[PDB]
Amino acid sequence: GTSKLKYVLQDARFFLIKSNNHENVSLAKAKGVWSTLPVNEKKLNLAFRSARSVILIFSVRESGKFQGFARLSSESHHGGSPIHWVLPAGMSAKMLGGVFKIDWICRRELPFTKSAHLTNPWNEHKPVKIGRDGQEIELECGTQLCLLFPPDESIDLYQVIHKM
Ligand SMILES: CNc1nc(Cl)nc2c1ncn2CC1CCCCC1
Repeated sequence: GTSKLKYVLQDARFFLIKSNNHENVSLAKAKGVWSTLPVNEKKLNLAFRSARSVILIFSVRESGKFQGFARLSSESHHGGSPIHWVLPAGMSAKMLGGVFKIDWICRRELPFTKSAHLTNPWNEHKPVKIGRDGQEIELECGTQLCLLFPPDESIDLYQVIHKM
């Protein structure tokens, strides 16, 4: 069902994560971690303290799709087990240094064609697929976007709920 999902998304905040490659999203799915540039790192740390759930919605550049969504379970932390991110051009490991822990809610894809009816008030009401890495998605748009993803029956939201 979708009832526990709706509960997790209640009063949540939503951010679009744009990854330059599939490898880092796969690593994030395997390890439950994400790192972003310092500007977005600061925003996400602020958001984590402000809301019951902060949801990252992932999209790989040029894929035409979202690859799933996850809930922040921590603020960023430095000095843990290093993450072997594939670094884009001009990108260094220092600027990906803070690691957030995340719990995946959905690891399934959603093509942009299915979200064409959703616009984001915080990005000039452009289609929600449009946005730079870190763009915040307004509550109603973000909730409806997450509800469009195919259910991920491999995930049990019970433990996620027991962290809010
Ligand atoms: C593990 N984190 C990331 N991995 C990858 Cl491949 N791309 C990312 C990541 N965070 C943001 N982006 C997109 C930006 C776009 C501007 C230039 C630098 C990259």
